[PDB]
Amino acid sequence: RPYQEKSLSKMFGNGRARSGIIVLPCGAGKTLVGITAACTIKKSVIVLCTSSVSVMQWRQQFLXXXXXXXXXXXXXXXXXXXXXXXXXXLVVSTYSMVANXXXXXXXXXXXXXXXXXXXWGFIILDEVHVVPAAMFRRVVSTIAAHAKLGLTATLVREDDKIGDLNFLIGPKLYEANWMELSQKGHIANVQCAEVWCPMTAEFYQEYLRETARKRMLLYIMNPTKFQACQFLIQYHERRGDKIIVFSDNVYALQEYALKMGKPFIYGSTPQQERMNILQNFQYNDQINTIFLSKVGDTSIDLPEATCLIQISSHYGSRRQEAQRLGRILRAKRRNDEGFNAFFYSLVSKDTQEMYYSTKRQAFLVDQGYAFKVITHLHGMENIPNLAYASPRERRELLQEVLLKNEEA
DNA sequence: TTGTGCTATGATATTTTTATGTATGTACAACACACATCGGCGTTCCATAGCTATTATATACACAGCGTGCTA
Repeated sequence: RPYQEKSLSKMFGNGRARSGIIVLPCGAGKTLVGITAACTIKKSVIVLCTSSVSVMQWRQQFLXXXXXXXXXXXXXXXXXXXXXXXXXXLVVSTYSMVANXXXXXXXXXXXXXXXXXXXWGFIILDEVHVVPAAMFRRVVSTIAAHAKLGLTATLVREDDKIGDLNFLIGPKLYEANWMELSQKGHIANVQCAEVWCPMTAEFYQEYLRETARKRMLLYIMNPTKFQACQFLIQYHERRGDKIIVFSDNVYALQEYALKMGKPFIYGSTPQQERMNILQNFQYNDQINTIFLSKVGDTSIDLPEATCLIQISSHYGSRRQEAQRLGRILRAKRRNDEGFNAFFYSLVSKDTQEMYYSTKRQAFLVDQGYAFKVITHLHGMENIPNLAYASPRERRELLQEVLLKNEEA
């Protein structure tokens, strides 16, 4: 990819003594850039990752290059260990395993052999936006190499600590514009859209009488959000496109999941059921609407479903939802003549959550994506299958929300 | 004088996910007495070769049955 050689030209310029951060999309090949840099340096390279799936991907890249089984390419994890050799090495480690404090499973010595014997020379950190934390400062404080590299896709955080990475690892060298990359490769056009649904009177006065995170249980459970949600679901099913529903709250995800009758993936869920739901979403055309929480978004991103719906949200964590949204957008690439990606933000008027979703839309403006407002698409008035459209169901839902407030 | 409001820290309240020690399900073999071993056939069809009854005649000998005399 041209931008990858545009990033490698900086390494080809000076050669020795260099450190910086390279911003590349998730769908791009930053791991290939790490492989090329590993071929240019030829030394013990350590790749800092947070999940085993990324370790398996880096191992697959090592297989795409050459060798992995002979005593040279090592693997560090809490399950097994593998030997290494000087002058050339490729190993992937976990942040929580290298960090620690005093808990030990007779494996911290195996890491202190890679760090004690001084077999290093190249540092690779996956997702640098997570570095602003004490454990990563300890990791950097326990390592020292000749060349450092930071592979990440985003860096927008409101912790005011992203600027420290300019001296902890190095200043950002190349930031690729996702619009020009969309022109190089169709990574699904980004259509940002907020749905403005009216707010009922009872949920408005009860919403004002509530506060903190409890008023979210009155912002999400609005009947017009169920009507507009069903209208968007039936609309996308009529267009023949799969639907992914995001929710920062597990309770709302279970409510919409059970009321819509679709599979759901949330916390404390068996992994076999998660894999079954994933296979049903990949193969079965009857399941075109999945309800995914943060566990289903951080662990895996699927290239299907051009329809992304956002209902639940948390205060301040708008940039993280923009990063996950960006992961689902960049995950969809196949060079199509159309390829229209639709992001809907179900927001209710006069609520305290839309005013942060606007900050998320500001993050979506900083990336160059297109944003437009949507009050209501004509067609919901012709859907007799809408729930909570009658005053009876609205009063019953009001009583259910009041009971939910009495439980919390 | 006493009550009320913002900066900042202090503490208090949520959320996701790594491995870990204990629990649960499932193998394995296996220990040492409990026990074991040892000894100083019936039934039917076809080709085969022997084997059945008879006599003309002499000789002599034994065996079973019948016709006639005597007396009680």
